[PDB]
Amino acid sequence: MGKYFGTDGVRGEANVELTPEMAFKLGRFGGYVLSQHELGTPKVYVGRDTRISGQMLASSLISGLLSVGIEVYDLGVIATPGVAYLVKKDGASAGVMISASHNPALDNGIKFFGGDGYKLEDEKELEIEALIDAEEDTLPRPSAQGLGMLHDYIEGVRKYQAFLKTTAEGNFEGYKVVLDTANGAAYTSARAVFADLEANLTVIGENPDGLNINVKVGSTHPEAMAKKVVETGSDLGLAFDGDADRLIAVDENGEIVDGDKIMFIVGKYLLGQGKLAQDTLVTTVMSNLGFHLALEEAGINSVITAVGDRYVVEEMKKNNYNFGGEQSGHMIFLDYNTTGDGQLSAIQLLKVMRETGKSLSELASE
Amino acid sequence: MGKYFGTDGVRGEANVELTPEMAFKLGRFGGYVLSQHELGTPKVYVGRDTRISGQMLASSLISGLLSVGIEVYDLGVIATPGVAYLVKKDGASAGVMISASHNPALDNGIKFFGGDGYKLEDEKELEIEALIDAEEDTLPRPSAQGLGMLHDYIEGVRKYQAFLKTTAEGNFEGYKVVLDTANGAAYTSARAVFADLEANLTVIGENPDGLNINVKVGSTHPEAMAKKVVETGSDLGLAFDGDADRLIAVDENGEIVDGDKIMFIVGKYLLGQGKLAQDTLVTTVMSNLGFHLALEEAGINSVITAVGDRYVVEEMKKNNYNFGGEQSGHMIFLDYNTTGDGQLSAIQLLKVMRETGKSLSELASE
Amino acid sequence: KKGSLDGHISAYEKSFAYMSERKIGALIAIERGQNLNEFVSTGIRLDADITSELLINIFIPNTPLHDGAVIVQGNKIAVTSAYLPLTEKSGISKQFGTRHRAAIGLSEVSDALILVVSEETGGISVAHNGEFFADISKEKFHDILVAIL
Amino acid sequence: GSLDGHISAYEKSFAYMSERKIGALIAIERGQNLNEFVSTGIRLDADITSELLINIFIPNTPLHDGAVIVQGNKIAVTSAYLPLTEKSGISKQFGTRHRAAIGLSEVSDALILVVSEETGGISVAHNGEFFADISKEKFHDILVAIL
Ligand SMILES: Nc1ncnc2c1ncn2[C@@H]1O[C@H](COP(=O)(O)OP(=O)(O)OP(=O)(O)O)[C@@H](O)[C@H]1O
Repeated sequence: MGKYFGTDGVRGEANVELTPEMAFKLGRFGGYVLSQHELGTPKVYVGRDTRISGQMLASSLISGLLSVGIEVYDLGVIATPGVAYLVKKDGASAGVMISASHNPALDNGIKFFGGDGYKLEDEKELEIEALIDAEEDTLPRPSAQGLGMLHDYIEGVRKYQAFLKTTAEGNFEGYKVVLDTANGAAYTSARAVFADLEANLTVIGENPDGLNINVKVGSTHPEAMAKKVVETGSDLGLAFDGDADRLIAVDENGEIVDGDKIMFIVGKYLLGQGKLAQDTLVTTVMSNLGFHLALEEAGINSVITAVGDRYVVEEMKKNNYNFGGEQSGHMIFLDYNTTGDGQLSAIQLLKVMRETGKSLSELASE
Repeated sequence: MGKYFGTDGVRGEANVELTPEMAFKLGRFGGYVLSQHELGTPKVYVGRDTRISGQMLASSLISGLLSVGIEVYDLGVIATPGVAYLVKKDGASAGVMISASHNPALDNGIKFFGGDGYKLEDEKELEIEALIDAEEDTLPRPSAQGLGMLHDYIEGVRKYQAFLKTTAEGNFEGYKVVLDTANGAAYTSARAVFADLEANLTVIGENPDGLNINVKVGSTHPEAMAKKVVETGSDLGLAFDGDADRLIAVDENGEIVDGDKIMFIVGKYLLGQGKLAQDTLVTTVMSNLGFHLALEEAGINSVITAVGDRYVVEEMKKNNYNFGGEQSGHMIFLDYNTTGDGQLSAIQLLKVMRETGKSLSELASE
Repeated sequence: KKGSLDGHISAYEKSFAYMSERKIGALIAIERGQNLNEFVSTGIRLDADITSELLINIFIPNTPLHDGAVIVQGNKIAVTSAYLPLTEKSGISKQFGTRHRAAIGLSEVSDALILVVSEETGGISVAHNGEFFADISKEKFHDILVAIL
Repeated sequence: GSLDGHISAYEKSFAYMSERKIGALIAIERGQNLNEFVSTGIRLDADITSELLINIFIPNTPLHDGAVIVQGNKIAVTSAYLPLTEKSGISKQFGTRHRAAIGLSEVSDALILVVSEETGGISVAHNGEFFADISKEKFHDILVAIL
């Protein structure tokens, strides 16, 4: 493994583990390894979470992006799924999301994705680590014409908001929803997507604070979303994460509905509509034994691989299926998204509940 | 020049002579210097010219200064005099501007606009030199609490425009002018400013594409704006510098109006009207020796300060005088703005032409 | 007057805070006992519902709606081409332009409780119903706007 | 409708944006469907006046992104994405915003308000046909033909 980049990229404590100077080195090194195989000046996009230290590392990476000639038409508030969808529909060469996801605000996490739609492969991170760990300095510096100029893609987030609404393939009206961004990135897309869908709006922790991302609200503390959904009479409750990597569900009974129940519900709904797979949906071994037992009773074929979302993505790409999700909440619904997409997973679940009519109380039967 | 400071900040070529990492270092250690001399969180400003490679240095310094604690609100694409006026007006504790003026596109400026309102004080430069000279970077690196978010100040064009409309001192409407933007500081606010006097506007080079700054238009070869004055048939000229500080113009006949000639015209319009209450105005010996003869015939006493506006402003602060500058056209009305402002000089010349009765064909003949 | 306007109060507070960090000094209204319409009949009003983007782009300076103040009724602000009547006293602090003094005048004459962002005084202060407050916390502004919205 | 005030206000706003080089691309609908493409963006439903139009189309501002689509004697759109064109004769010197204004010439049935953000030239492509770089009196005649 790389010394800083690892499984989910590089995740270290801000101004402690990975220096911002090392980030201004890393963006340029990633550019000098990004322009290796494309033609012309390749393009990329960038997004980040709502953390206060998230803006510093993202600004440092954008500063390093103008060192090797990486033109950026980026934003600053989107999910990792948003950057993945923008990379897939934009034909660019790279995409990076700056967020530490479920951890506290004391660390930030920078990871570069793969332009095909999945994460970046082993060769990209290996060459970037080779460039960073090299003692000398060989990165070219474009002074004359050839250096790019940064641009704001603030209108570009509307594409990520519409594509999820397009991938919904049905209005989310009727089912009175209570969304839970919880100081994440869903204050930019989920509120607009639900309001356009004639749904109900009641968001807890929807205002970013800078040091409140994934702090006492969200995927690592789902108490407040369930409490507010029960108190406001929500017929359905959904919650997101800081980087929106995972997804958690708030039931009408005030209990906790987890990713295993979410995967069982999505698998049954796709079995009804005949779009699960050939016969086999991927599965992480960290799911509950009752979940896999109910899956085996349901009859859909289950495959277990190495623990980790990267292994889940590799199994999805190798096994030719169209679904994969671990019980934490990262659900690769590749029939409508390029990579892990909590918002698309919630949209598919709400459409499943609308089309099938199965109750929010009984949705966790399997 | 100190340990790492130039003449008016940092002057050099981006990613060729200066280093972008050194720019982030001069942001961070400079933020430490600014923090070690003022109680409370220091609030600063940032600005940059429209140079092609210019945005990389400004981004790197904005990222570097973002760590030290002083939350540097940034306002890109604005004049240096506009940035100084905004810093001294809104209540800033510091500021930054980036422009190289007469230099070609191969280099960009870096200027730390001090908290006084004039150019940066000696103590600030000495402190920044000390904190970039020592080996260890012992600044307090805040992890989450104390980090400074980057609040964009895109309304910075509006305040700098508002300083022009107050300095109009009456309408400049009716007359016909020519304003060569020169793909520089005039590309953002000066077109709207000269339009805001409700006159006939004929622009040259107002469609900047980054690498077109100070190329075949402006204060480097003023024959083009004069040819446009001859073809368009407007009355007076205006050809801004790189940072909207210097000023020069062509008449309705097409000749060259000197900076000392513009000084003599503004001085006659002042000493006639009694506005220059310190009537022995300052002057530079960098102009022609006959300019002082013209001043002595005009009945206005003149002193001699060294070439450049630094000692000129120093003598202006010493003997409490209002007008005095070099031959480049910095008609720095210290009772109307902060420092050298080509837009303010053009506004004063338009006021002189409006109130003096005689057009511009007779003012320069003194 | 609905829950949409109740959330629009929070949106207007967010816009005023983003103006306070950027010194976009302007004055707004929320009627509190009599109509501002007699003073709000000066210009071309809008009556569009109070949205964050509309106010945050309207109340910027050096533009076609910089002068005057914002006047409101219901869930909407009637554009910006009509300010309230200014003050008449001079025993209070003279440390502002037209904005804080004129809003305190709207407190003195009208029954208003007007949010008026300060460029001449930097922060945000509230003059309300014949009284005032200066440079209060963000939570204070949010609570006051929710209470008297 | 006798829009002797509405068209005059839109013309005055367009000329004011053109002279001072305010960059936008606005529209007012016609006798066919224009609400489905307009519902995407932010909503104001603003009362129509030239000054408010100059305010909304001010550059580098909050509502400075996206088109301005109007219905009737008022305007209701903010940053709603219009359908782009597919005709081959698109001018490269015409902007991508101007390309979007050319988008409506075959998927809508109206005109638009196209102001160049690079040179300020006039442009319009309506009813399939087009009219570009018209003067203030000429665009006034165009709007009178629109009425
Ligand atoms: N489909 C669309 N719907 C609405 N607005 C659009 C659309 N496409 C582009 N725009 C607007 O136009 C902008 C991009 O167009 P662009 O600036 O390239 O063109 P232009 O201003 O006509 O030309 P130039 O850039 O040469 O001045 C976007 O930021 C947006 O505001």
